[PDB]
Amino acid sequence: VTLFVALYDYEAITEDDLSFHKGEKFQILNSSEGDWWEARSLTTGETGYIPSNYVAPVDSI
Amino acid sequence: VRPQVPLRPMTYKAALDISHFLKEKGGLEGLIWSQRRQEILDLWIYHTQGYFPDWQNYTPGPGIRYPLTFGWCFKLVPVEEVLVWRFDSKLAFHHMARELHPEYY
Repeated sequence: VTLFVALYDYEAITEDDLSFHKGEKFQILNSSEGDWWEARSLTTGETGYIPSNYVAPVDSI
Repeated sequence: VRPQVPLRPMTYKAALDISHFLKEKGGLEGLIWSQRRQEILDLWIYHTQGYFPDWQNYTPGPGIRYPLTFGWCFKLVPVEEVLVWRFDSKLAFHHMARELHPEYY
């Protein structure tokens, strides 16, 4: 019910983080606290941690 | 330029993941140490991956310098003080730093 999108590219070094490009969309799996949220890409389908501030609501800008 | 990522605490896993990434890329392996170089690394990592740069430290004293953070698997090796980055998989299984300088823990 709440979808976010890549404002910028990001590329991971750790296997548990999710690499992506700008425009890649995301469903959020874990807003535990860590500003690194768990997310699923709507482009690949893959799941892993991403930096929260790289993504924006599909309702704002 | 893409902006700063959020801060997150280092973990054994992350340390290891990175060790291996930098070995895989080669790059660091066999490069001569320098405060400036190390700062360059610490920056890239802190900005790109959000890990605070207090982790990539090594033991003091003449001879080989062993890493303080468990699972950072690069040591600094004299060559002929004057040191070069050297990878060592054993350092993922052994905390040589703690064995030699347990006063830090």
